Amino acid sequence: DFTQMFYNQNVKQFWLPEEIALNGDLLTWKYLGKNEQDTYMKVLAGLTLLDTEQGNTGMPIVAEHVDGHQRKAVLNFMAMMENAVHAKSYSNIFMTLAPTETINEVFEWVKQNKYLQKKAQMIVGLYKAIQKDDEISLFKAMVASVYLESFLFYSGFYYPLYFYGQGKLMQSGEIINLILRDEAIHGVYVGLLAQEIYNKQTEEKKAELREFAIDLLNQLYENELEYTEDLYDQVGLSHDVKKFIRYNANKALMNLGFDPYFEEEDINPIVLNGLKATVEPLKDDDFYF
Amino acid sequence: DFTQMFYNQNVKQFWLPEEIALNGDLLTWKYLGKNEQDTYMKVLAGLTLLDTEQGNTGMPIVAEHVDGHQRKAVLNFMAMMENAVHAKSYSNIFMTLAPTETINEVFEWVKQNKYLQKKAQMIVGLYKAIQKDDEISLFKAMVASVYLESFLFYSGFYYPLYFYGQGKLMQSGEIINLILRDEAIHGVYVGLLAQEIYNKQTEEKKAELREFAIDLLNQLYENELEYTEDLYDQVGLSHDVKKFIRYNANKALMNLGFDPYFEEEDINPIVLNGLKATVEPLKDDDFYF
Amino acid sequence: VPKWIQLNNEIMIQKDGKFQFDKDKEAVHSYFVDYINQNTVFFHNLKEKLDYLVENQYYEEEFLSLYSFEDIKEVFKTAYAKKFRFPSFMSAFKFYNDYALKTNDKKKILERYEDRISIVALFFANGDTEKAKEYVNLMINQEYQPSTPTFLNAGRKRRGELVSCFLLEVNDSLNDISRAIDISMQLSKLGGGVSLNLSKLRAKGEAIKDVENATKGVVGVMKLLDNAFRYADQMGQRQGSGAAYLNIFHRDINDFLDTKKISADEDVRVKTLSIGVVIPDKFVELAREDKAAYVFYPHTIYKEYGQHMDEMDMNEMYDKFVDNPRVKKEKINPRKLLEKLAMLRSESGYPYIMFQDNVNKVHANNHISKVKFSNLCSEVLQASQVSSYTDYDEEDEIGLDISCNLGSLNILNVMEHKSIEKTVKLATDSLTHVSETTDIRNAPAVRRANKAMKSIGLGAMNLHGYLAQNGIAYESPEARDFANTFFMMVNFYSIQRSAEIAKEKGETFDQYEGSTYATGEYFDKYVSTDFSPKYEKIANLFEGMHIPTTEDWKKLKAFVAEHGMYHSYRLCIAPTGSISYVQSSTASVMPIMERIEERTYGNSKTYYPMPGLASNNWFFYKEAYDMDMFKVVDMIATIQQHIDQGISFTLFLKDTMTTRDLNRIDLYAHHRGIKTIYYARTK
Amino acid sequence: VPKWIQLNNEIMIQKDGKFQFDKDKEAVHSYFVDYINQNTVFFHNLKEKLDYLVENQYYEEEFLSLYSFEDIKEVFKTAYAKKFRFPSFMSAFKFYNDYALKTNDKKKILERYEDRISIVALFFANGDTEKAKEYVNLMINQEYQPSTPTFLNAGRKRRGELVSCFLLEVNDSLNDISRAIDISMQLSKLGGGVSLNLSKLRAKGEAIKDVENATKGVVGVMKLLDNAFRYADQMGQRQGSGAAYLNIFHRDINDFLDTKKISADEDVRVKTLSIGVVIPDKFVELAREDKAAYVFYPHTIYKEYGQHMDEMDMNEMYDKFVDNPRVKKEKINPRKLLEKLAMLRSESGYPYIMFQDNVNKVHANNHISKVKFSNLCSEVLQASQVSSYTDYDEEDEIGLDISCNLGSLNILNVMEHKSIEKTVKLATDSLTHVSETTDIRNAPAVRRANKAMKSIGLGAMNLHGYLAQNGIAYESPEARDFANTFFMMVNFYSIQRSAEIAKEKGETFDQYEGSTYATGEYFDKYVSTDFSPKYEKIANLFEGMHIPTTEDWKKLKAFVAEHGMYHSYRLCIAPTGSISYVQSSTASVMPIMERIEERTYGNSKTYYPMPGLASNNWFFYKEAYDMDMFKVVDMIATIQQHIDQGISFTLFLKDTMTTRDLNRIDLYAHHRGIKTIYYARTK
Ligand SMILES: Nc1ncnc2c1ncn2[C@@H]1O[C@H](COP(=O)(O)OP(=O)(O)OP(=O)(O)O)[C@@H](O)[C@H]1O
Ligand SMILES: Nc1ncnc2c1ncn2[C@@H]1O[C@H](COP(=O)(O)OP(=O)(O)OP(=O)(O)O)[C@@H](O)[C@H]1O
Ligand SMILES: Cc1cn([C@H]2C[C@H](O)[C@@H](COP(=O)(O)OP(=O)(O)OP(=O)(O)O)O2)c(=O)[nH]c1=O
Ligand SMILES: [Mg+2]
Ligand SMILES: [Mg+2]
Ligand SMILES: [Mn+2]
Ligand SMILES: [Mn+2]
Ligand SMILES: [Mn+2]
Ligand SMILES: [Mn+2]
Repeated sequence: DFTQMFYNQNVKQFWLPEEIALNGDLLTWKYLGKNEQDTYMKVLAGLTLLDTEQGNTGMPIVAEHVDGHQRKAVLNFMAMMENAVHAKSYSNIFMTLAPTETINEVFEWVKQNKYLQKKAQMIVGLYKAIQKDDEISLFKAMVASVYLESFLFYSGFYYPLYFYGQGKLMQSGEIINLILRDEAIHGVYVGLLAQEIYNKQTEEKKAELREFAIDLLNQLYENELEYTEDLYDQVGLSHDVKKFIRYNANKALMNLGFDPYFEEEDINPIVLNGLKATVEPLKDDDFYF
Repeated sequence: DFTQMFYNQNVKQFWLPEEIALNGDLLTWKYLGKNEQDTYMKVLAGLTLLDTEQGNTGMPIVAEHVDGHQRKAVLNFMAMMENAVHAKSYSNIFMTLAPTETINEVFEWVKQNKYLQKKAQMIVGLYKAIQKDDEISLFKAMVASVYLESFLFYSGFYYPLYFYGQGKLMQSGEIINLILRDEAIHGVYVGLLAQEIYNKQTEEKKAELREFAIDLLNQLYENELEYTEDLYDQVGLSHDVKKFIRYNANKALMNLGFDPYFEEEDINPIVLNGLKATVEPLKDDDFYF
Repeated sequence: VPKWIQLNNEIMIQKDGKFQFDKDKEAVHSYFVDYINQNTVFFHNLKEKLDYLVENQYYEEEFLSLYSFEDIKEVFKTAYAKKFRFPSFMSAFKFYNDYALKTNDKKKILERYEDRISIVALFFANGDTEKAKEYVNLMINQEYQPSTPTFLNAGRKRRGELVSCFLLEVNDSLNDISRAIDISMQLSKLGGGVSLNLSKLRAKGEAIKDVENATKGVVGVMKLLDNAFRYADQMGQRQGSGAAYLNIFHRDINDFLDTKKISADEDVRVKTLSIGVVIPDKFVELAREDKAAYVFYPHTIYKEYGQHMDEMDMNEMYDKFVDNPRVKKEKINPRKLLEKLAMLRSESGYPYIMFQDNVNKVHANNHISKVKFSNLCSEVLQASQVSSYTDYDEEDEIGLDISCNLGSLNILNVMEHKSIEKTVKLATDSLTHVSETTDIRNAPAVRRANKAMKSIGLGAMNLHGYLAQNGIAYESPEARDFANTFFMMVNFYSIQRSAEIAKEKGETFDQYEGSTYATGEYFDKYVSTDFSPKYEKIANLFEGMHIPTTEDWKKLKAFVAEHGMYHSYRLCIAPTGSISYVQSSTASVMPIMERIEERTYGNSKTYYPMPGLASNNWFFYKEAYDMDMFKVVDMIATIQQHIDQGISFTLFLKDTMTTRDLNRIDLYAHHRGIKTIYYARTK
Repeated sequence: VPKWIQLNNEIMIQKDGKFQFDKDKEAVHSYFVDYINQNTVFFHNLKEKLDYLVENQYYEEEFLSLYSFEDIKEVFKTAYAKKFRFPSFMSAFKFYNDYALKTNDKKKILERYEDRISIVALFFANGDTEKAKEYVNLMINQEYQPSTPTFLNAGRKRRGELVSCFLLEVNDSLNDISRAIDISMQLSKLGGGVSLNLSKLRAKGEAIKDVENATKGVVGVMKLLDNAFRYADQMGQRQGSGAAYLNIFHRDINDFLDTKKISADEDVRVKTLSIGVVIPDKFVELAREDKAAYVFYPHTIYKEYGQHMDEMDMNEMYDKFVDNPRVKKEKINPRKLLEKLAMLRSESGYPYIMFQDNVNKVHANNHISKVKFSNLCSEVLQASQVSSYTDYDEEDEIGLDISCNLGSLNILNVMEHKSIEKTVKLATDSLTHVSETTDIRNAPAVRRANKAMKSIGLGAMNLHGYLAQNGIAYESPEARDFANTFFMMVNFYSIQRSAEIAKEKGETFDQYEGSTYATGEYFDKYVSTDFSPKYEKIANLFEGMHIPTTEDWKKLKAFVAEHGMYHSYRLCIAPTGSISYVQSSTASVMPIMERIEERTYGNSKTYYPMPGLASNNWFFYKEAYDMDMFKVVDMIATIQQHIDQGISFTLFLKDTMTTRDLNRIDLYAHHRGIKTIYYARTK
């Protein structure tokens, strides 16, 4: 009942980072403190890693196991967006704002950062555990994917949105909003596929799947807290970001058909403010007036 | 040396089925004989069936085994074009020209057809034989992929190009020309990835891989001749189609860095009208002799 | 954020459900109280200012030496006696950021508006103090505005040329191609936009010295020209702008067009080279009848007939080309080509469309040459003769390369002063002076055609502004009636001034005797059709001004017959990009794109309402995209019937309309007599 | 597959563990008894053949009209009396595919090897039947080989130019840049490789008339030249090849080098224009001492001193440039620049390296000008004066643009015939004729330099072939002794022929009086040092030939002082790429890349063994990559001491060695007096 409308929405949202000129951010970037620039680079690098694995591994593997040519076409399109559009856009931002050595250093930093490695290990592990014709292993990977789309990106998204909302780094911010718009629909779509599998189960099996989903969320959440503190303490924003990730965790649960897990909190209003032509042939009557 | 350049060319060639209005083809379709309509339907179904294998297996399997983030992104983009763009385009052409019952029957026929099946299963067999961390099996699959993209499609492309060059079925011919333009670049790109593997091999292993490629080409070519007579004798075109197959076989070989196999021939003019050393610092005393 | 910028951004803040337009005026005051006066260099007297500007190589000594200091002081006093005030912040900002003379360190302002106007007037008058005062009164009343080159550079030693529209003919040879590249580089160095005709160049796959499949076509020449224009970019100030025009019957027309496709490869696409397509009536007839057309190889036609394909009338030559076995041609579908043109214009606004027969059925100088191509802005339409640039130590055959002189009447200011005649004649005199003072030593055909043709372009602007401030819709028949009458008077007084200059100097433009002015054919529609307003409102608008009748046109025809005409071309309506801001006017005769435009300068936002915009005339200031393009075509054709050259005519399309709608607009423009179509801007 | 193809592939099929080299001979027989004799066009007699080739615009009738038909028949009979046989299949294949004249449709062969040699000899002799027979005997014995342009195009109506390489000096102006682009396109149209010195062009960020940071630097001119060479690509047959040379002290030297980096962006990357770097001894001295160097802005130096940076000696003016505050400069690390050069040469084989001081310490025409750059093959090293191309309607100051005619001695055939003197003199006469009949109407500086300098290039081929076929290791001291003696003989007889031509014509080259030939300095090392072979084997190799001694050199010095020299430059050793196949010779004086080379033609593969390769001389045909590059440098320096121009010295590197090894080889070449380094080809 939904794939065709997701297909149409995904293809109509198609974009490339080159559509957005980035040289306009040069001055507001220059004006940020060293702490702010450091957090910003690292935040986008963490996002780049997530999209790299979502594009290389997550979306293609889910596409392989989901039945139906149209469902596969949507998932293939989403996979392309992850690595050919999203992951690449971050390099466009880096290449504009930062010198090569700072770019090299931040990519070295992703390799050695323990929270980023842990979250990649956990998510990719679940993707690679999918067994052919085994719907339960597939469900588990789809939960992991929804948590990546709708929860894990958000510790990263906070900062570009926080600046966009203050009228700073608005070109980079425009790219990020386009990425976020895509991930929101990706999280909903994968969520609907996960619910399909969940709804086939006995009540006993469902109870176990909820346990899996909640245990996984808590484990990812605890790691994300440490990651958030590590990045944001130097810019004074860790508590604010934590509220934001809890907000988005609830959205991820909802995408999976589950009740919200965290209590509602006031999000920084700045971040809330941060949020070819058709062809006809020529008729013989068009030549006369 | 080449992936970013191909990335650029691929993404700038992006297109969607909806851009070409198909209904005006009915004004020339109605004037074709039964044999012409039959051949066109059968050719179209042949292309559709082969392209589906490439979207579901060929491109995603190669993307899975190739190392490199940027290569995986380009390959993902190509897989997307197969599943999201090409497959929808072929379906659109069919739905415009034939009623539902006729489409189902043509696909039943082509699905049972000996020559279409022989080539489809030969290609799929090589994709299924790729082994993790075995570059020889990957190379063999890449050869199969290049043969599909740059050679096997062309016994089929001939007919839409033949009409397109005569002013018949111009809307579907425009679509086919866009598809063909994508397959050409797909073949060239996968060809470069195969040459990379080939160049890492010993001289004996190279000679063995050359023998594999020529032997495979021979098997496919002999089946193409039979496929060609089976479809094109009823419309009197087989002689010219055979010249077009050999010409495209030579292009496929050149994509794989191999010499042409067949003598140069002229093509039907109607179809033509349609168509790092180790950096070591100077240590001083290198300036004295 | 500066105070004037806050006062300007306060416009969008709505009070009582209305935009605070008047706040803009306050912004101007702030922009002068806080910034302009603080950073304006002041001198004890004008003598010290002139000495400092001349000595520091800001001004030229020659034009100031023609007057005594008393006369220069009187001209400056006449300029300052108006007490001119910029009505909007953007007018003053654009003048003092683009046109006001600044020190070498670009931190102080040496020229005010009155100073620049006085200097331009003194340059125009060439030693006549009374004429200089007349020019000062013309420009300080803002009735006439010299183009950006003339306004910015007149009287300045560190300057480019006063002409920025150049049309080059490229002959089918390597020597001619290299000379065209050199001339394009030299003219871009001078700051001018260069348009090159590539129709004479032989297509791809033609023979060079009887070796087959050797020519690279016009696309390689376009790549060379694009590199030349990228290299010559006004000493790294503005991006080098060039245009290439190809006839639609040239075989390369597809590859030509393929240079603007997004999917085109790096060796095919040209990025800084605009493209225009010349469409003869034969192509439109072939597309209309759905007959398959033929694109011809120019060199085969040249070998068979001894003349270039674009040098003969395709209407009478097309059948002979098709039936000639020695002429090589390729089959195309003209309707498919039209759809490709519409699709390309939707994607990028390219190519410019030149309706060759629409231009040449009213061209007065067809004896010299038929208009084969247009300029970078697609409004200059003049006769051009190709040059034969031979090898070294061999005499070149210098032809005619078009370079017209731009200047725009402010229709609102001209008509509220009831001074159509005086403004047109003074603008014609200033354009004649600038054309006579232009001497380009690296473009031989441009210089020869400037000396011979003496062609100028007198444009108009603030048409939509004037109509909206007078309660007239741009698409209304009353607006077209006003445009007809106003531009007929402009043409009448331009012809009268040209004939008066010819009588005074005793000379006409070269080959005038063969022109339709000499034979009196040009005045036919003027001696038989009365162009007085048909609506009472327009007649009341023209009250206080004598409207030339058929008898007046007969007298003008007799005067031209007796005395000749000094200018081969007089009127062309340029886009008028940035000078419309300084004059507080709407750009060209185009309808406004937005009622209030939002711009980003530095890290600050600014808001420019259209001139005279208020609550009462908010509805009359209809945006161009919301307008019916057929009625815009009708208005542009009404104006074009009184303009000897073309009008920069940009199409304004919505994203909803398809390529069929674009093609319909193009075909209605061709039907209505539109000479050129500039751009297809999609909202 | 063809029978001759199978016979040629039978070489690699080993019999009794040995290659079947003799099978190659069989292949040639097949190639003639199955393809060449069937595809040749035979006439009843020579008269019908000559008439058919003349009326069908294959041959120029002027050079044939200087002889009676009896004389032409005698020349052709002399050519065919030798019964020349191609010893290898690839020799005949290369001649009949690249140099034999074919019909318009290229379906038949009109010219045999003897026919081509006879036509070239008749063109060379210019009406002298005995001289034509001498040229026929010289070429049919394969003692001398005219360059590919001369051999392929002599006496042909559809010919290009006989000059292979052209060197242009580009002055620092837009007019000069545009003229350089035009001349480059004209000379690439003529088929010649064009080299341009960009060292006079001011760097990026320089002022164009008081507006600073305006110039695009040499990279913009590089892009323009790259597009020009892409457009002018010999009518699409051979890709247009250009070379850009920049002094290492130019500020743009890094950006220059960045044009060849494999990671360069499209707006900087240049792909059809070879790059060369001119390194004065000052740069090597700074790198050796590890003192930070300074690259300079040419325009500031020109403003301060009135001369271009490359117009004067950097070894004496570098400190003045550095200490001058009015000269703008940037700090660089010379060792880092050397490492960048080595890395670039490892990655792509670029840039060419020209050791300016090594060229100019023995340059005989420093009075005319110092050698500031080389050609596309980095072997032409001649004085050049930049031209002042002014505005249109202004006279241009025409300078000297280098251009020389190439011709190679076959060392094996010359020494086998014991005819060093006769071959050298006849080759000098042929090159003088080629220079005299060369007239380029679109390159004025090239024409003036050809008329004044009268420079020719007499190269040599089959050095390694002769050494390996005589049991001498190319790296051995005996090989260097042979090269010393042979090239001293070549220089002696070339100087003697030049002086004899000057005596017989009563004219020398322009400004000869200031040259070291006139002052006698050039002969210093020849009148004090004996260059007779130091080894008995080499002396036996030179038996039957009078090796010039110090007394003969003194007599030649007196003869030159009395009569002068006709040629400013006489000897230059070109790479001799494809014409070495026809002569059955190893390419140039370089060592062989491989013993048997596998080349793919069409869908077939062919194996070419090195000339004379066999079991007994297999290890004497040592591959270049396996050789010590230091001993190859020693050989090239030994040859270079007797060559007035440069030698195309390709470095042959292994993949294992680092950029430090490449830098060491370059520094040893500079130490040993190597003038230029051509390529860094890595195995
Ligand atoms: N809107 C404006 N356009 C142009 N110049 C302005 C404008 N507003 C102020 N100025 C400049 O600032 C000066 C101060 O003008 P203000 O409005 O204070 O009163 P004023 O009576 O015109 O003053 P003044 O004694 O300078 O003539 C003007 O003379 C003029 O040079
Ligand atoms: N290696 C070769 N190089 C050049 N021409 C050759 C070669 N081999 C054969 N030919 C040509 O083909 C002809 C075939 O004759 P072939 O060499 O077999 O000997 P032939 O008939 O006894 O006569 P002859 O050797 O005296 O010419 C030759 O006369 C010559 O014109
Ligand atoms: C016109 C122009 C010149 N240049 C550079 C290249 C030339 O080597 C250099 C000289 O240009 P010139 O043609 O000599 O300019 P000019 O004579 O007007 O200025 P000047 O008096 O200082 O000589 O300027 C550019 O880089 N881009 C350009 O657009
Ligand atoms: Mg010509
Ligand atoms: Mg200059
Ligand atoms: Mn993503
Ligand atoms: Mn996603
Ligand atoms: Mn496909
Ligand atoms: Mn494909």
